[PDB]
Amino acid sequence: AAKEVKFHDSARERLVAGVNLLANAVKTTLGPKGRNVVIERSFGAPIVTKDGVTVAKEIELKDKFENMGAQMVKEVASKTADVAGDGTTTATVLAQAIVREGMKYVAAGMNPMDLKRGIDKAVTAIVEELKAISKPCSTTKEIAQVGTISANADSSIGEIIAQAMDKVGKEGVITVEDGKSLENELEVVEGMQFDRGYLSPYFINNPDKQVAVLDNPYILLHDKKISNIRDLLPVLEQVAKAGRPLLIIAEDVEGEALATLVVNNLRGILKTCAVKAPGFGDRRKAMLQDIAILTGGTVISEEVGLSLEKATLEDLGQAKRVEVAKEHTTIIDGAGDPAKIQARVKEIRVQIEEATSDYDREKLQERVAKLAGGVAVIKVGAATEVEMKEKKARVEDALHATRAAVEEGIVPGGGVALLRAREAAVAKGLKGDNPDQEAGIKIVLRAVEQPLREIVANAGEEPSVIVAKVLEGKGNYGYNAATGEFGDMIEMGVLDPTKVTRSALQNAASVAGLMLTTECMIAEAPKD
Amino acid sequence: AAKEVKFHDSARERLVAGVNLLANAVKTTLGPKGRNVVIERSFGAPIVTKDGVTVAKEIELKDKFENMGAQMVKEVASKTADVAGDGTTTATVLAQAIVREGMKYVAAGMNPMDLKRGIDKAVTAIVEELKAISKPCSTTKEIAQVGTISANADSSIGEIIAQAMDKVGKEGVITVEDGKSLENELEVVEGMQFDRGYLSPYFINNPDKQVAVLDNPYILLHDKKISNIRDLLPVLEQVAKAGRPLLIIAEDVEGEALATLVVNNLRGILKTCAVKAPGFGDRRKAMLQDIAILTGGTVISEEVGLSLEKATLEDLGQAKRVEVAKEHTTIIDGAGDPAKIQARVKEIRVQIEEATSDYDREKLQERVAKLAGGVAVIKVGAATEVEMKEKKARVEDALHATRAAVEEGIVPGGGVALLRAREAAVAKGLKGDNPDQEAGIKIVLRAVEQPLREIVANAGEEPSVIVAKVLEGKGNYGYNAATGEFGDMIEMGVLDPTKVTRSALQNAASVAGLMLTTECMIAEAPKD
Amino acid sequence: AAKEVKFHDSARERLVAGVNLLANAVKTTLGPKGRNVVIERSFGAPIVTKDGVTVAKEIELKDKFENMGAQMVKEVASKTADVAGDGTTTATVLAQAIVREGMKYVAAGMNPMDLKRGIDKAVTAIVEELKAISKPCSTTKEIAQVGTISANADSSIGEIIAQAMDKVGKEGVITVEDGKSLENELEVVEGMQFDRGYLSPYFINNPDKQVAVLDNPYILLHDKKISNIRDLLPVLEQVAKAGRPLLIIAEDVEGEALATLVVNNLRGILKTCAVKAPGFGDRRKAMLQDIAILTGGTVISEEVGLSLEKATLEDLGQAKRVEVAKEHTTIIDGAGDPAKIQARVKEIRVQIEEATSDYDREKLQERVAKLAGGVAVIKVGAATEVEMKEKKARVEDALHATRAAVEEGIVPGGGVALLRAREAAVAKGLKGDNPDQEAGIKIVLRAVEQPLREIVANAGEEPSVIVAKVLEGKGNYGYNAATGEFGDMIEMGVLDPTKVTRSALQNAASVAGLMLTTECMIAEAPKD
Ligand SMILES: Nc1ncnc2c1ncn2[C@@H]1O[C@H](COP(=O)(O)OP(=O)(O)O)[C@@H](O)[C@H]1O
Ligand SMILES: Nc1ncnc2c1ncn2[C@@H]1O[C@H](COP(=O)(O)OP(=O)(O)O)[C@@H](O)[C@H]1O
Ligand SMILES: Nc1ncnc2c1ncn2[C@@H]1O[C@H](COP(=O)(O)OP(=O)(O)O)[C@@H](O)[C@H]1O
Ligand SMILES: [Mg+2]
Ligand SMILES: [Mg+2]
Ligand SMILES: [Mg+2]
Repeated sequence: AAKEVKFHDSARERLVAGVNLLANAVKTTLGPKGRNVVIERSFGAPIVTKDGVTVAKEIELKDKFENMGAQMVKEVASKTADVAGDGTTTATVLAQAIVREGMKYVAAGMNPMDLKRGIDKAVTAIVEELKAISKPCSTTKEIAQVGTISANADSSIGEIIAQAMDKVGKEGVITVEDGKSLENELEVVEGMQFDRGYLSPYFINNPDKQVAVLDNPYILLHDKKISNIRDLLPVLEQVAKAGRPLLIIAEDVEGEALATLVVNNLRGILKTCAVKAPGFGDRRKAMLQDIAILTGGTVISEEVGLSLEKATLEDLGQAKRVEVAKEHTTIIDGAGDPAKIQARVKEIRVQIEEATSDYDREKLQERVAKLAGGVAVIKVGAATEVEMKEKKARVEDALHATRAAVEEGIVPGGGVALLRAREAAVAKGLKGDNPDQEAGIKIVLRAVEQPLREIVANAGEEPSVIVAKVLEGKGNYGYNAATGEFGDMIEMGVLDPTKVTRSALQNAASVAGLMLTTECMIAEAPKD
Repeated sequence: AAKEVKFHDSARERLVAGVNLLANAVKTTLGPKGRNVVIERSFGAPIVTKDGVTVAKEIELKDKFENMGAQMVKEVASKTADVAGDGTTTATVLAQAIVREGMKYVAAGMNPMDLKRGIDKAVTAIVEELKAISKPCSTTKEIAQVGTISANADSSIGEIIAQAMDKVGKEGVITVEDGKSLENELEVVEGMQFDRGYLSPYFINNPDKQVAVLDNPYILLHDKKISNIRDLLPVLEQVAKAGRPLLIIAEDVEGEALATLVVNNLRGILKTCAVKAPGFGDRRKAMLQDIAILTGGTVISEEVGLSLEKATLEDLGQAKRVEVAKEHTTIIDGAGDPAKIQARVKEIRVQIEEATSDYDREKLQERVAKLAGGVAVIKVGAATEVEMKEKKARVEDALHATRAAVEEGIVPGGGVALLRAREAAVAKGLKGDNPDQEAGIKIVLRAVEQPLREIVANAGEEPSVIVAKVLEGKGNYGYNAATGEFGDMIEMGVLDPTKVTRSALQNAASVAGLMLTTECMIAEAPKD
Repeated sequence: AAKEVKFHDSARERLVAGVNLLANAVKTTLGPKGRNVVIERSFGAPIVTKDGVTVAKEIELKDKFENMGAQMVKEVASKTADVAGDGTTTATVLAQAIVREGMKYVAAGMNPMDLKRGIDKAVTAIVEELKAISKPCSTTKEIAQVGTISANADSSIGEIIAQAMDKVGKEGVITVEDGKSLENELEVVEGMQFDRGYLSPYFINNPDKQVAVLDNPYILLHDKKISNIRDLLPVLEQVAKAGRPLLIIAEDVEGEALATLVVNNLRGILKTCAVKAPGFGDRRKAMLQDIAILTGGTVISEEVGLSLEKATLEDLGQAKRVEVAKEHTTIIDGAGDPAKIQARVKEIRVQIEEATSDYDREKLQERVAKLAGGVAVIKVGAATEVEMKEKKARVEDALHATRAAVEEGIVPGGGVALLRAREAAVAKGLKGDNPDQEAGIKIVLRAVEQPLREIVANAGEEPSVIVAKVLEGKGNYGYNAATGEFGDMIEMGVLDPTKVTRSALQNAASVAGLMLTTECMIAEAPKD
């Protein structure tokens, strides 16, 4: 429809007002002494959150020109959440600091394109200094400290995450679900479990658990439905001769085939259990192949030339124990050759880099976890689901930060890392080509102080005095906003993932630099 | 509905007001010191653009009479983007200058139709002088300079585009897509790649990369589905005793045929791979014939008289090497006669001259690139999506300008080319048939100074002083707005494609000349 | 009532908007090619003026915050008109230039109080250089040129004013009144005339022109009413045997005294005339004393000790000729000694410095003109009243400028004087204490170019090109906007009073400097 066009300061003033409104709301949640933000939901039960990205995504302004500024800052938080899962409040605070400091130079008449080029030059220098300052996260104590800090000083969340990563290793998958009790509990699933139950209660061999337990069983992988007994009889006779139990993993076992199994179970002639093949579509085939590789067998399929009638014991997978519950079954550990298992894991991890869908690599990682790792479930305990949603966001934030810690390392928290990186970059000789680029560098140098300033401001102290004292110190020296005292940030456990710090600065600079270079602003005009 | 009618000056002022509003918004982005324009999107994430056509297309005015002026100037940039892909801001600036200068003569009682005839006469003379001033773009250094200027003084974009054109040649195709890293990367695909993967993972011969490499294989081109085995056996036997691998390019290979190929792969009897035929509809037939010509084979089809059962080794295509990945295969080098390949390329380029849809020659050029060239992919690296879109537009603009540079040549940039062409045209005796036509010539003579004036105005200097100094100079002498220094434009790297300059002037003159001849305007009346 | 308070840039943008609105209206009248402004009057007959002060005084804005800015610029023009009577448009233009240039430095974060201090420092230096450039106005040709320029290139007005100043000298008084003809006419009144007619038509001695001429008469000065014949008889008898006529200057001659004079005139016994004493209150006494000093007589008053009954011939004033018309009488030349006349003139000129009212010094100058000079009346000729008012304002401007020219000298016009003074001041080492004061100096250096820029802009040429050419010249070299050519401005007759140029700059700097220091604006809130 009709468009309203704003120029020069009338457009920048509207843009900055939208930037400030969104960032001020996100500001309140920053730091250990940051406070919660309540966001109304259409379906009732307002959410309480301390996450910057959650607050940013819910902000829309009636003024369309102000809304444009808010939408661009919302991009900073959204990108930081996507790439790091943490630091969205820090990224939003940094973006507002760059805009606030950059608009002073834009009003001073300097070329904003050179300011943006100077901003990029300074951010590149500071990010390189962050890499040098960063230290690897090797000890599980550091993992707990990183998780504790990112969970808003919750030691229980940090400890349970450190235990989860210890149990499932680096290749494991950790998820967060609602708990039933009031306390956090960690459930670790070892081996391969594909969450499929038996097709008949008569497969159960012990009533105290209602779980079909098979000791040293054969595993039959089939990619087609099984209904008649004629084709399944030849393999049944072989496993009957051996005496070992048989686990039939196929799309479905019904009619004569299912009936025959339950008869042999009741009379004790042959113990067996049947489960549905996990997953739908091609994912069902992929996990079926993984089970065959893990169990040392081959999936029987006419697409590969194998037939159920001609299937032999060598084509069947093996294990020492599998237990089938009402809705899940776990192969404790397959009998396949570990070299082939490692090769299969290598193939998936190579293909992981090519994954595009967000659910794609998530489902590919659980396959790797099922193969050569474990799956940990952290069940969050809370009295009410409004507290459960708040705690789950904190647990998920701590999981993202701890994952980023093992990837790129850790740096001192409380905004100290940006200050230390800034001083190193300046000492190295950071400079611009023209005075406008030098001003752009000075924008970033002042802006990196903002995360510490807003942390201190939320704590109720004077940001300028604290920042000056921190700059006087060297190394990991910093300010603990939780206790209001200075000290070695690493010793007091205030740790930040360097990936989160680097991502927050890079995302903030890219968007805030563009917002400095705006002269005209076009939005749809109001409906009178 | 009801129409409101405006006459004489009352109509012209409304028309000019719409011209000025659109052109002023586009003005802000002109030159190296031009600034960005933010346009709000309905779905959030406002776009930040420096392109004139992008800004112009989003401008609509509440006043319907002012909207006509905006709509008519808007399509000056639309036509310039269509034919050159660059210079849309220059075209919009030129169109406003002609309207502004022409309205003075219309208000002076001069015949606007003779003004339009004089404008056309002057533009024809200036365009001819642009051809004489233009110099061919031979060196790759000039290509980098042209790309750097069009990417808003970004040497990385200019250098990567120059490398891309060097690798793929004049007949190659270069595309721009999003990157995953923060840096621009160039991926060059040589030979023929048709972005289709294998039909079965068992075709993989090396698990390190999950790829299927066939060395000196036969290629079977089939335009019909393959499902049974009795037809594929005669050609499979012929492939078998030769020892070379076989690549089957058909619509689909399922059932018995797929199983037989998979079975022989595991047993090692005969190594082969099967891929789906690329393309849909008649386009699938076209590239299948191209593959047959490239590989020195014939597509087996009952529509031509060939049969799969009667297919022989001579009918099969050959290549030195082909690799089949999960989603694409690349024929490294076909065995076809280069004379036939050149003839095939000649036929397609003839069809290119006749293509009527935008995707028609685009796919036709892709076929030519697959045959006798290469496909280069520039992955733009940016931290956020908003910066990614802005960078991609700059890379696309630089690609269009470099293509225009090799097509028609280069001229000194910064509005110098129009000034030099104007002086040459005046010195050649440019005159009209009557004083009204002479005024139309004087409109264009003043208008061509506007691109330099607006570049200098955005740079903050005095346009009239700079223009006078530039006119005092000769040849490539000009003003560098980036550095604020006078000098040789070609030596300083400020290069412009002569096609972009010619297209901008011709499109601006055609529309702005018509706008001078308007005496009555008719629009739908407002709803009270 | 309730007050609305604005801060920072919101307050400044409203202040500047009011400044620009008033100055843009005044801009249109600047220079030889400036155009008229029509102002609505409540009682009909709109005034057409080219005066900056007249246009500025009529401008009031609905926005109270914008009105505050307009009221301060209106103050610049009012002060310039008060002290110089010309240069009000130049002062308004200079004030806007300082505000426009100074707002850029205020927006750059510089201290505006130091900007004001730098502005004052630069203006002091430039005014000093204006004194050196200024040359005295000693020739009547220069007076005509100064009057011609200030009358908007009207040679007739300049010539008639030059003639008027020649006739009445430097001590004379020139006034402007409406004329009955279509051409300007100059009426010079020599000697003492106090615009008082005879008391009876029988005093007329020649009916051709209805005037009463007395040759070598005695003058009787009386400060009290004369009604009875008894007191007037002793003096009347004394002048009877002398044979000379008698002029009686008293407040009133009525009753027996008036009748006796009429009877003696009719019978020819004693020729006489009687007039009212000019002026009211103490001004009547002062002018009566001046007449006595001029005529060499004494004022017969009981307040000094003299009595009408004891009045003698030596106490009576004398003159060689006096003529009494219906409403005025002129003493051709008094018989008093020049030494006492000059002493009386010196006393009044000393009192002139002490005058506290505008009419106070105006009437004092009239007394001095009556004593030792002349009174010239310029009757402006015009066809209509609207043209008469426009012409009268131009004549008053030329009168004010010519008076300023003889006081302080003349400088090259067209804004050249400010440019030459700026170059001399910079070459002399004009500098500030701190960089903020240096910026304040740079404000004035750019601002003094504005009068030439707006003169050229009204002429339709390019201001920046002309200014550069003028600056590259030296001395009186400048641009003639009337003829559009460069040359010696003194030779071409474009002259300006250095008092007008100095007053315009000083008044503009004082107000515009304060406007830069604005942070908060308090105005009455709208009444809703
Ligand atoms: N006890 C503490 N003392 C000082 N700083 C702390 C402390 N705990 C956390 N921080 C800092 O606060 C930041 C976490 O605030 P948070 O609201 O999580 O921001 P974000 O979600 O953007 O990471 C971290 O950068 C960390 O350095
Ligand atoms: N450093 C420079 N100095 C002077 N002129 C330049 C410089 N860089 C680019 N230009 C000029 O600016 C113009 C580029 O305008 P641009 O903002 O890209 O819009 P468009 O591409 O629509 O013309 C070109 O004509 C070029 O000649
Ligand atoms: N022929 C001319 N060429 C150039 N400048 C001129 C000419 N005539 C007048 N001027 C300049 O124009 C100014 C007069 O403009 P005017 O509207 O009278 O302004 P103001 O009333 O404020 O003095 C003078 O300063 C004079 O120097
Ligand atoms: Mg956090
Ligand atoms: Mg361009
Ligand atoms: Mg004047």
